[PDB]
Amino acid sequence: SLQDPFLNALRRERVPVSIYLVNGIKLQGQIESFDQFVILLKNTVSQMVYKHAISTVVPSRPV
Amino acid sequence: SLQDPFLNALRRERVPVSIYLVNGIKLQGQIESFDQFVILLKNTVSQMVYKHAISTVVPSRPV
Amino acid sequence: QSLQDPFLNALRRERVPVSIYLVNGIKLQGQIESFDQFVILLKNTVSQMVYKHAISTVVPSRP
Amino acid sequence: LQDPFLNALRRERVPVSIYLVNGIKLQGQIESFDQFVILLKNTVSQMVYKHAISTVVPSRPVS
Amino acid sequence: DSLAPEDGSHRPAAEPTPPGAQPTAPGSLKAPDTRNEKLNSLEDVRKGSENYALTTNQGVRIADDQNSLRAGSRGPTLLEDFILREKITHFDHERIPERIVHARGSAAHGYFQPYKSLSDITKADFLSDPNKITPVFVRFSTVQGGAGSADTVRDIRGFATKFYTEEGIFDLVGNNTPIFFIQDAHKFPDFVHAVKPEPHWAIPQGQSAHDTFWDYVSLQPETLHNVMWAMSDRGIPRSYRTMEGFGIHTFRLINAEGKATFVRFHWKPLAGKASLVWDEAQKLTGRDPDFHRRELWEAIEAGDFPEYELGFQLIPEEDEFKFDFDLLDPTKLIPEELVPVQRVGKMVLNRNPDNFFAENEQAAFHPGHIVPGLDFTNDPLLQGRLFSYTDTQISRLGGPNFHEIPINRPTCPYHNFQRDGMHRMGIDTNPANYEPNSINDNWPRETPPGPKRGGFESYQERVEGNKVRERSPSFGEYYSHPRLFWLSQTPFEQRHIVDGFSFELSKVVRPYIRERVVDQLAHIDLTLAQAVAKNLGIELTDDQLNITPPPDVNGLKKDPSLSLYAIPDGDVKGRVVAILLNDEVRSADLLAILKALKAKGVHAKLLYSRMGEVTADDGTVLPIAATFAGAPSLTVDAVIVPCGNIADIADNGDANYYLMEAYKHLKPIALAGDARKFKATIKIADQGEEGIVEADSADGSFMDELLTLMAAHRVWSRIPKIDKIPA
Amino acid sequence: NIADIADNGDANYYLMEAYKHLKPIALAGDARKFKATIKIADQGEEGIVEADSADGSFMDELLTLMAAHRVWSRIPKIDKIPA
Amino acid sequence: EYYSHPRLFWLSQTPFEQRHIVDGFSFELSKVVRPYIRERVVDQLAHIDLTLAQAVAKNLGIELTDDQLNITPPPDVNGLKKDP
Ligand code: HEM
Repeated sequence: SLQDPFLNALRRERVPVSIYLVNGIKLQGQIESFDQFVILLKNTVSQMVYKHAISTVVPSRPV
Repeated sequence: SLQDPFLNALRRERVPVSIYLVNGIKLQGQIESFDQFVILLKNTVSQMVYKHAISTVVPSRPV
Repeated sequence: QSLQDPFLNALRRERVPVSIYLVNGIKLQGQIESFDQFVILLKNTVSQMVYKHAISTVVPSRP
Repeated sequence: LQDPFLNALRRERVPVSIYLVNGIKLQGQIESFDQFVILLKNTVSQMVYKHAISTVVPSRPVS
Repeated sequence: DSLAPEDGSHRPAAEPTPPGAQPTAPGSLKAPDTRNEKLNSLEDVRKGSENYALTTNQGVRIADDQNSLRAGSRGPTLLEDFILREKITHFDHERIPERIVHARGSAAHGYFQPYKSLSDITKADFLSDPNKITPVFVRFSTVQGGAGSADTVRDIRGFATKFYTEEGIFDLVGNNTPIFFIQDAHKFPDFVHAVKPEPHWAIPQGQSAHDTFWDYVSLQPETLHNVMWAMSDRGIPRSYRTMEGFGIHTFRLINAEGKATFVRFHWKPLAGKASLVWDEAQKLTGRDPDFHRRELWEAIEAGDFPEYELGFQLIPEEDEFKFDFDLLDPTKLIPEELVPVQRVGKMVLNRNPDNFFAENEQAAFHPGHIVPGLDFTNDPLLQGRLFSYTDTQISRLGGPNFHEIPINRPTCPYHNFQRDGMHRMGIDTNPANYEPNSINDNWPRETPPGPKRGGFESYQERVEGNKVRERSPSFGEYYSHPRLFWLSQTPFEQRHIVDGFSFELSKVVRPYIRERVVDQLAHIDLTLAQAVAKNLGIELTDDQLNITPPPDVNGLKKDPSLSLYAIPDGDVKGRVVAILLNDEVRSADLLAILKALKAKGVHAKLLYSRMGEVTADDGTVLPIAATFAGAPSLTVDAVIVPCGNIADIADNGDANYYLMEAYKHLKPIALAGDARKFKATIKIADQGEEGIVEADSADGSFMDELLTLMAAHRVWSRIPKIDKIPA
Repeated sequence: NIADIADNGDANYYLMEAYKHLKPIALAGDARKFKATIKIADQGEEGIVEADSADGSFMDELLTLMAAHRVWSRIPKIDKIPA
Repeated sequence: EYYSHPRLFWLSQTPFEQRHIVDGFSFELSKVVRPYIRERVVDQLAHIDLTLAQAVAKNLGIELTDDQLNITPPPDVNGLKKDP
């Protein structure tokens, strides 16, 4: 699986990212956690993001 | 896995959340309980939110 | 621990009017006639069948 | 079929147009893939989910 | 030997930089890379200046721009001095009429894009494709005050967006509340005169706290709903970035099959909701009356683009009558509990203008500039507005040709048979100026209506009734909306509303007006009327005490969308913190402070008793951005006071009061090491207190507690404790 | 009833601001307890008119301060007050 | 001639009036963002009166140089040392 090696990278590197939703909203922050169903996105608070609602992940710099 | 502790604390702590859905609507209130598939959000009435329709769950403050 | 079945049963049993917001944002009104694992029968003036994968939220018109 | 087709685009390193479910058209080259995601390159490498992809269009024919 | 400094410190960096960092600058020089089709279309009318000769408007180079031409070094000025006459003349005629209303206003460029095609519900080309980027120009504003009035007044805010679409300009001309003051446009001027300064003496400026406004209110309870919002913290926003925006009227969406859907438009602030408090707002009008215009400008230079999400309330045609108020009544809101707001797309405001007069002042917004895919309803306030916004341009912007003024120019084609205004720019080559015409083969041609790229055609609404001048009976309800509003508010929000009314009412000189307004409040909620009446020294009577409250609105006992702070969505990116310096700042404190803040996008300004520099304990040189008095707590979200030579500032009137004011206005305060001795002035206990972050030094813990207080915006729990402090 | 206003933030600050802006201040009877906020001595101070009650003397001292417009002599003392 | 009138003005003022003038300049000057401007205005003040320039320059955190400290004050105005 390629999801997780990539997500892990972004997490331990505390790289800022842009999560693009299917509904077309853009989210921002740092990846705090993730599993088969959600991603926790850190900013002021943590927020739970459903991967089924995610269309694209874009890092603020290649890793 | 992650959903459960996250949701569980929001409820147990009675902290106001926002729930952004895939249809571009944003629901708000306190998390009353959940499920394999749904969430109950308390307001004037409780309402049933299908997880497949949620895109992000956003706490109003740290837990 | 299923919640969606008690919740939907209660609604139908009491013949209480509901709002069903679909994944594209559209409001449906009626009473639940009966249901499935996969669909709801919404009795309005005509009995119509609603796919659950297309439902966002279900809203009782009273407690 | 999915893997014969993707690998061909990856190996030939051909420009592709990826249309998403919201209607957005992404562009670039496919660097790698997964059971769940694709990595698309142009300026930055970004991770697209297959559940969010509607159609992949080659800029030119492959076997 | 030229007059610019040798080191080049006259000229700002072409780089996103924080408030205070650099001199501010025209968008095209501060952010030359930011573009869009509108901004590039403006290129033909931009003018640079470097490496050019100073000339008369006719092209003549000027040799001496320091003198009139006179007969002798000490003689009279001669009438043959055309250089002087032109230079003075142009100056002489610089000014054009201010807006009748919303004269005071601040703008920027930007863009919008839809989240998904909307062709199901509307054929509006700009909403047809999420890849379609639409340039916008947005002007936020107050309502009452002149073009040179204050920013942070207790008024309604305007929020106007011009969309430069591919099938014409669409103007979304809204406010920061979801209702209006009045029901029929015929009383527009009456209300506006009532709130505008009084005619005999031109007093007060950007205030509603005078006799005539309340006189009107008291005699027209239709106004009460919006007056409620005005009196709330809604009427004194933190930032144009931190308010909601509303189209107010119900409009129509019209799709390719001709199906009408009713709609009301919303802007939802990605920055979240945040507002000042009165004393802070009022005194800030004095300390920096350009506060909003400034904050907007800087936020943009700083990379903190204001973003808003365009959302629709949609209501099907057959639902027109399901609500127990009238969708066409503009003094009624559609509760989001009954119709939720669906996010549709997003707008980003990512570049300041180059010239404020050129681009802001002259822009013309008008709600009747709509496109195919949209249409009007019979809202009798909207109906009115249609007439006025075209008319008023004729004298504000000098003629019918105002659409030729650069900022107002469409970015799609525009062709017709309209000829000849004042100040006509376009030179028509059409052999014909009329249609039908055979001599140019009838060009340009009518275009039949269609799915996309069609002619405009109005929705063919059935009209049935007689020609009357009569308010719809369905509009005859005044109180249940105010009530709804009020019961949706948090307790501290309600204190503010109370104090809002009490303050305003207290500057109404004729006391019978005070009584009549109280009487109105009695019909909305008795708690509210009691609190206000106490503060004005009025006893509600038995009659008044018994007044039956109005009905729930469609069975609603509250709607959380109507509160600012119900569900805090306060966001720290873009906010600013004051750091109080002493001559001997403990550097590792400060390192950690700025490092933490920077990570969450929070700006700092370092302040002292004077300007220039101070040095850290480790000899890092710390430049001062302004003095304590120069940049009062008013202008910041929190105050941090690091350790060091506290003795330096400990007895300084200004540093102490900085803290006292900050505390009274419920702001977060953070004191490290010996700075904790300042607790004494804020009459805080030694035990601690919620809202005052304190520690031996600034660390991970210290900063996080502070930033978390900031995510709550204000320390509401402090309210009970502030009446004892004298600030 | 000085007790009524004695602990009122606004009444105190009214005096503190007035003092910082060098204005004449006149306190009769128990109102003299407000000297505490303006960090004035018990001895008195030029520019603060004070007495058991308002009489011929009390008013005249005040009006005379007013003919001087402001209490310039106060300047050195105002930087300590935080208003 | 630019300085002797400012000088006349300034020396006619009472000491507290002069504090105000000083604080006037210091306040305004402190909201000039480009500091080289602050310096240039201070330089002008040096030609009017050195007390004045010192007080203002202190408040802006500027050290007058030796050059600046030695600047000759402008003439009396028609032999006037003040005008009440
Ligand atoms: C529905 C409530 C209303 C909203 C949301 C509203 C919004 C505004 C806003 C935001 C501005 C400032 C425009 C700018 O920045 O250029 C404005 C200006 C103006 N409004 Fe109002 N307005 C309302 C009611 C009215 C009514 C009832 C009239 C007259 C019947 C009116 C006539 C004008 C005119 C003539 C101007 C400015 C002159 C011009 O821009 O050409 N508006 N409107």
